[PDB]
Amino acid sequence: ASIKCGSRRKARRAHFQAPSHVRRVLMSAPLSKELRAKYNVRAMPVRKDDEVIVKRGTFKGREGKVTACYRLKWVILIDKVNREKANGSTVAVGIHPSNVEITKLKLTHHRKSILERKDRS
Amino acid sequence: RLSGMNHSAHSWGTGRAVARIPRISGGGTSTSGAGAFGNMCRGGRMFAPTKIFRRWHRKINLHQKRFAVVSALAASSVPSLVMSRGHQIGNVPEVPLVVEDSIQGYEKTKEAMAFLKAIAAIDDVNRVNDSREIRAGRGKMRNRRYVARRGPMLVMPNNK
RNA sequence: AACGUGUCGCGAUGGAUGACUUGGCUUCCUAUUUCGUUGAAGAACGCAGUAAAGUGCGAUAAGUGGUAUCAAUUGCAGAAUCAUUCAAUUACCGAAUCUUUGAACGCAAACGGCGCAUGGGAGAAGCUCGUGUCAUCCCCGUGCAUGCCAUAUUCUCAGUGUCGA
RNA sequence: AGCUGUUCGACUUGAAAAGGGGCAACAGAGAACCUGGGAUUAUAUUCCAAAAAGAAAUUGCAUGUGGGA
RNA sequence: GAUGUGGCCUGGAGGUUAGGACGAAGCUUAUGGCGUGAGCCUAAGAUGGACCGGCCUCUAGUGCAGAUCUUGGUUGGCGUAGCAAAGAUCUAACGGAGAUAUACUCAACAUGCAACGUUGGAUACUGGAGCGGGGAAGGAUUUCGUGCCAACGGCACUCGUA
RNA sequence: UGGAAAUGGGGUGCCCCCACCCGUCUUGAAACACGGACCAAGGAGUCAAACAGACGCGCAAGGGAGGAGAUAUGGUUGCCAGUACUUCUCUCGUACUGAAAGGGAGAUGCAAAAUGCAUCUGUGGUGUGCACACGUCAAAUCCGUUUGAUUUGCCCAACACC
RNA sequence: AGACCUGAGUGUGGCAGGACUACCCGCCGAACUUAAGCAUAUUACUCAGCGGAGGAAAAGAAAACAACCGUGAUUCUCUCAGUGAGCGGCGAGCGAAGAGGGAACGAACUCGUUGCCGAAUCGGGUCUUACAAGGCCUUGAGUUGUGGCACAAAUAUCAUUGUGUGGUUGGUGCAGGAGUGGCGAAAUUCAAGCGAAAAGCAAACCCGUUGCUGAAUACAACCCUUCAUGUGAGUAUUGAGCCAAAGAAGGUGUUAGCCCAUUGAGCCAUAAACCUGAGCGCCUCAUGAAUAAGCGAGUAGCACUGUUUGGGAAUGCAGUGUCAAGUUGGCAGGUAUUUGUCUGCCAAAGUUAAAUACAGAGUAGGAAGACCGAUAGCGAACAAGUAGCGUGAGCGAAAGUUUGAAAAGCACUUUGGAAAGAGAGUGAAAUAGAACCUGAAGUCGUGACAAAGACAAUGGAAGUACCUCCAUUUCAAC
Ligand SMILES: [K+]
Ligand SMILES: [K+]
Ligand SMILES: [K+]
Ligand SMILES: [Mg+2]
Ligand SMILES: [Mg+2]
Ligand SMILES: [Mg+2]
Ligand SMILES: [Mg+2]
Ligand SMILES: [Mg+2]
Ligand SMILES: [Mg+2]
Ligand SMILES: [Mg+2]
Ligand SMILES: [Mg+2]
Ligand SMILES: [Mg+2]
Ligand SMILES: [Mg+2]
Ligand SMILES: [Mg+2]
Ligand SMILES: [Mg+2]
Ligand SMILES: [Mg+2]
Ligand SMILES: [Mg+2]
Ligand SMILES: [Mg+2]
Ligand SMILES: [Mg+2]
Ligand SMILES: [Mg+2]
Ligand SMILES: [Mg+2]
Ligand SMILES: [Mg+2]
Ligand SMILES: [Mg+2]
Ligand SMILES: [Mg+2]
Ligand SMILES: [Mg+2]
Ligand SMILES: [Mg+2]
Ligand SMILES: [Mg+2]
Ligand SMILES: [Mg+2]
Ligand SMILES: [Mg+2]
Ligand SMILES: [Mg+2]
Ligand SMILES: [Mg+2]
Ligand SMILES: [Mg+2]
Ligand SMILES: [Mg+2]
Ligand SMILES: [Mg+2]
Ligand SMILES: [Mg+2]
Ligand SMILES: [Mg+2]
Ligand SMILES: [Mg+2]
Ligand SMILES: [Mg+2]
Ligand SMILES: [Mg+2]
Ligand SMILES: [Mg+2]
Ligand SMILES: [Mg+2]
Ligand SMILES: [Mg+2]
Ligand SMILES: [Mg+2]
Ligand SMILES: [Mg+2]
Ligand SMILES: [Mg+2]
Ligand SMILES: [Mg+2]
Ligand SMILES: [Mg+2]
Ligand SMILES: [Mg+2]
Ligand SMILES: [Mg+2]
Ligand SMILES: [Mg+2]
Ligand SMILES: [Mg+2]
Ligand SMILES: [Mg+2]
Ligand SMILES: [Mg+2]
Ligand SMILES: [Mg+2]
Ligand SMILES: [Mg+2]
Ligand SMILES: [Mg+2]
Ligand SMILES: [Mg+2]
Ligand SMILES: [Mg+2]
Ligand SMILES: [Mg+2]
Ligand SMILES: [Mg+2]
Ligand SMILES: [Mg+2]
Ligand SMILES: [Mg+2]
Ligand SMILES: [Mg+2]
Ligand SMILES: [Mg+2]
Ligand SMILES: [Mg+2]
Ligand SMILES: [Mg+2]
Ligand SMILES: [Mg+2]
Ligand SMILES: [Mg+2]
Ligand SMILES: [Mg+2]
Ligand SMILES: [Mg+2]
Ligand SMILES: [Mg+2]
Ligand SMILES: [Mg+2]
Ligand SMILES: [Mg+2]
Ligand SMILES: [Mg+2]
Ligand SMILES: [Mg+2]
Ligand SMILES: [Mg+2]
Ligand SMILES: [Mg+2]
Ligand SMILES: [Mg+2]
Ligand SMILES: [Mg+2]
Ligand SMILES: [Mg+2]
Ligand SMILES: [Mg+2]
Ligand SMILES: [Mg+2]
Ligand SMILES: [Mg+2]
Ligand SMILES: [Mg+2]
Ligand SMILES: [Mg+2]
Ligand SMILES: [Mg+2]
Ligand code: NA
Ligand code: NA
Ligand code: NA
Repeated sequence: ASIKCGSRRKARRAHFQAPSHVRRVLMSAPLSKELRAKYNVRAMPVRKDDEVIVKRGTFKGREGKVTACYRLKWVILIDKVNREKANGSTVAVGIHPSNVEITKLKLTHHRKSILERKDRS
Repeated sequence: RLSGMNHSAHSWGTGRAVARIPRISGGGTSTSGAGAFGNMCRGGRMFAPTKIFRRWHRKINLHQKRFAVVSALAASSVPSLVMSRGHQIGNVPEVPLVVEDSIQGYEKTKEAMAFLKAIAAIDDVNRVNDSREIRAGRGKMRNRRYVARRGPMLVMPNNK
């Protein structure tokens, strides 16, 4: 199957050497219960300008807008999720997408096509 | 077949105050003059390298194979032997446990799971579920990550 | 006394051990699966805004085109749009590009050298009315190894070969 | 200005020329430049610009003049 | 030398039964207990941070003190042998963090030593078959300026073919 | 009921007694015989085939493949390269001898036919020989017996003569 | 003059050369070694060397086995068989074949020759939508012979006419599928918050959808106060649910069916090729059915030599010499010869799929493992055939970047020329501070203590002095 298979070595290699477009599907987050009922879709790949809330980790319960999907460090950047450096400047903190939940969807013509074909009804 | 022997690696002789072992030729490298070809040398060939024409498989007499299956079946009808093997059969109605043919009509796992509770086979199933864990040792690095107990065996008349 | 000895607590030097494993080794299977003068394999130079190596690519040079896919890449920077597309990025592939070489084959070679044909190009001298044209010089393309096969709107020849006029 | 004949260069009949194509010398053979500079942080018989600091020597094409054809 | 051992130990497999973030493996020990022993187990870590124990069976690259054994590291010798051909340096000033660097006492010596580069003087050497000025082979940026002193120039450097 | 009283264990020193350096070759090593500075990790009877004996297991005058096929499986990423099923075959034995041509093994009875007849519940015979069955003695008995020896019959497995 | 024979030049259109080489085909070809020496033998018709192909190659349609009630191209497998074959200083050793059970198999075809024809043939122009298996033209080639028909799976063939076949004649264009590519499934981030109940006990099962409840008033180094500081992230536990034709093994800050990705029906798009009443139309072109003769010549044999073979008075082959038969001929029938009977087959020309190999190959993908786990496993887990070495042929490493969940990678103060130190901060943890997890042994420094002559030190056995973060026992007439 895709990535996961009978070989742990092959499955892990397929994950950590994934191309950019494969990484997008791996960096997906669940939709909120409001969005799940509206679109009949369990989860969507996170993109920029999405609104998410952290559900797992130290920043659990923090809401903000996705400012970057790094896809090389396997994290997303949220505007309200940050911390202070030694010198006093603010730097963003990366969060794995599977630890957050999408509350608002950035809707494009391409994004509607994905939601339409992923509709379970 | 070539592992540990991919060198020129001639011995130096007795005149030089070193052990008489083949040594890697050349110079300009940390491996030059190093011991070679020996099972006791770093980077050398293992003692008695393993071969693929080892006897992996076995012949068993056809009658002896049927004797074993017959003995295993007779043991499965003894409740004390089943308990001694580790199965939780303390609530099943009868041993051997025979059930009606209608289970082959089930289509949903929900129906099959309800049947296992009726004949009290779910206790042995639950024993397997609680025993699932990561395998201890190197085998988890291979494709043997999870281990569990056996549980009940359901025998059907055919492949349906 | 001092050196020195022994034990314990704590440090240093030194990188074993355990856990970890995108690597190796071994076995098995599936195919409209087998390179090159239509210039291969190999070798050499070069190419990024920033770029030594490596990777990818060839003066269209970390890539052009086309299909999908749908918002990145990312050290920094830059970037029309925030994206049906025409410019994100990945994946794949039909269209292209593909420097010097190398069987290397115009002749050579510790020479980025020197030819013969035939097409071009640039030409501030000269002639012509800054425009034309252009000698010498210079630049670029194509052909030009040897052997063999076939062939010639039935091409040009040689022989005190055999004839026939 | 034409005609005949004629000299010499360009375009289209065939004397005589035996012995294929190339490499091998940065000390042999060959080879038209040499002074001055205030011209550099580092190159120079290699750079210097109209008073070339300047003075030459040599090839390849041409034009005009002089003289032959 | 033979044989036996519900004899010990190690990496994996089929079973079974357990443990671990209230801390797995590994490691440490004047931590004791058990066993004739191989070893097993507990305690503590002011260690560690994620796996793993017992028992039955199966299996194998399964147990080290020495092979002038292999590889890595360490080590007494030892601040020891030495760093002695090519004669040689001295002085002031400038530069430099490299100084004239100080509890008390205390005028300076007896409490910051020794070492650098440049320039000017002094002294000396090479002595034209030269530590002179140019080339071939070989090397290929060592050339030049500025900056710099972690490593390197077996002493040193503020200097350098670093 | 305590920074405790005991006993055991552990650590260090001391006293009196003992006490040649390990591994190796060798008749003989503490040797003026060789290998031996320290530690870590690595390091050497293995896999395959033929035969034999012991032991385990199945079947037995028969045992067993192998190759292959069939279908549960024409299925499933995988489990499933396993398991289940089959063979007028092949092989090792039930028979051995001879260089070969070629022959090829029961007993009893009756009898002596250069292929003799009859019968088929039968160790070819003899000696020594477990158990068992008839007794017969001895000792001891809790008086039920046991525990030794021996006679006779049959003698199993074996051994020895034929 | 010219021809045609032989041989040249040039133009036009093409092909060869090199790479790869695991397996395969042809040649060439050792020795170490074994024989307890060694020469025949063996290693071995092997390594090295030189050539040549392909997805396989080679072999292949009987001049074959057999001796039977007969089998029937080739290849491969079990077996025949380590052989009562055979070869062999008959030593060491070596060593097959037929039959039988199977795999595969639509498996068969072409030329030469002989008869009967005879340029009906081939190229090259040109036209038909066409370098047509077509028409027309063509001296160009070919009569020193290209093609046609018939030769045991056979028994006429050649015109006619109707019957109807070829999707492998060539044009033209029309479907479905397979194959590829993309897309495409469920269910808790549910409830309980923190050093100590986000823990347990009611001892098969049930009771239990219930009852019961804290020996952590914790611990932080001689102990006694007092004052501070300390618990990262819930894939853990407990309780309550849910999905499963999906429990499948990857990811995510601890161990996840329900956080993410996967795991299925199905949908969409397609150069050619492939499969489908030899898929289905049209034009064109092809095409089926209702008397004698021969059969492969420096070849086969034979002789000598050499080699190879289990092949032994010679199993194949090579060189030279010599060299047939075809008037019941020839070859084989595993002891040489000469006879005569029998059996099988018909050499000296060619093509051919599968079953088989891939023993150091490649392309595009996949599936795995009782394997190794950074001195192991490929030399290479990493800018590895790299750095480096050698004139060269060649030789050839060491190296896990494994900090942390996240860089949050130590601002700022102070001493120092700097390197750094001392503080202060981040972080659950800097003794996690950048070749940064764990951090052993050996060696060394330091503080404390034990002592100790010179008996080298270590060791054994018994005591003793002092210590002991060790264990166990006892603490009332016990
Ligand atoms: K014992
Ligand atoms: K060493
Ligand atoms: K041979
Ligand atoms: Mg889903
Ligand atoms: Mg190795
Ligand atoms: Mg568990
Ligand atoms: Mg382990
Ligand atoms: Mg090229
Ligand atoms: Mg050339
Ligand atoms: Mg050439
Ligand atoms: Mg003539
Ligand atoms: Mg020359
Ligand atoms: Mg020279
Ligand atoms: Mg000269
Ligand atoms: Mg010159
Ligand atoms: Mg100079
Ligand atoms: Mg192992
Ligand atoms: Mg276990
Ligand atoms: Mg201690
Ligand atoms: Mg100790
Ligand atoms: Mg154990
Ligand atoms: Mg070993
Ligand atoms: Mg060791
Ligand atoms: Mg040694
Ligand atoms: Mg020292
Ligand atoms: Mg000294
Ligand atoms: Mg000296
Ligand atoms: Mg001197
Ligand atoms: Mg001076
Ligand atoms: Mg002073
Ligand atoms: Mg001073
Ligand atoms: Mg002098
Ligand atoms: Mg002198
Ligand atoms: Mg002089
Ligand atoms: Mg000189
Ligand atoms: Mg310099
Ligand atoms: Mg120095
Ligand atoms: Mg004594
Ligand atoms: Mg000796
Ligand atoms: Mg002696
Ligand atoms: Mg000794
Ligand atoms: Mg002596
Ligand atoms: Mg000796
Ligand atoms: Mg079988
Ligand atoms: Mg017998
Ligand atoms: Mg016989
Ligand atoms: Mg050998
Ligand atoms: Mg020998
Ligand atoms: Mg010998
Ligand atoms: Mg010898
Ligand atoms: Mg070879
Ligand atoms: Mg094939
Ligand atoms: Mg072939
Ligand atoms: Mg046959
Ligand atoms: Mg046999
Ligand atoms: Mg042989
Ligand atoms: Mg057969
Ligand atoms: Mg066969
Ligand atoms: Mg035509
Ligand atoms: Mg013919
Ligand atoms: Mg959560
Ligand atoms: Mg919750
Ligand atoms: Mg908790
Ligand atoms: Mg927590
Ligand atoms: Mg998650
Ligand atoms: Mg998981
Ligand atoms: Mg699917
Ligand atoms: Mg049809
Ligand atoms: Mg013939
Ligand atoms: Mg002949
Ligand atoms: Mg031979
Ligand atoms: Mg012979
Ligand atoms: Mg011969
Ligand atoms: Mg052939
Ligand atoms: Mg498997
Ligand atoms: Mg290492
Ligand atoms: Mg390695
Ligand atoms: Mg290595
Ligand atoms: Mg803090
Ligand atoms: Mg630590
Ligand atoms: Mg740490
Ligand atoms: Mg560390
Ligand atoms: Mg240490
Ligand atoms: Mg100490
Ligand atoms: Mg002593
Ligand atoms: Mg004592
Ligand atoms: Na000195
Ligand atoms: Na057609
Ligand atoms: Na199609």
